[PDB]
Amino acid sequence: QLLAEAAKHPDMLTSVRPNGLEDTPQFKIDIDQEKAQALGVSINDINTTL
Amino acid sequence: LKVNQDGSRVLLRDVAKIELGGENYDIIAEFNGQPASGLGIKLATGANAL
Repeated sequence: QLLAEAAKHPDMLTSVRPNGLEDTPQFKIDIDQEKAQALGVSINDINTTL
Repeated sequence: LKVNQDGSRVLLRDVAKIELGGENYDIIAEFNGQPASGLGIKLATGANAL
């Protein structure tokens, strides 16, 4: 919002840019706690092998 | 917490009241009789007060 606003002042502000990285797609894994305990699998074992 | 062989499940609330509460409940402040909080500030050794 502020970057767009500063773009409306090319006579005052120039090269106003973010000094960082942009958000990116991530791969989320959802471990089902129920089915895990229902198969005799430890969450610790899961989160370590992974 | 655990999945009964019966088929039921036991969750943390089933055995506890879960709420957001202070780390400790020892200190309680009142300003002119009304609820208050705040900071007691100690001057570092040698540092200027003003």
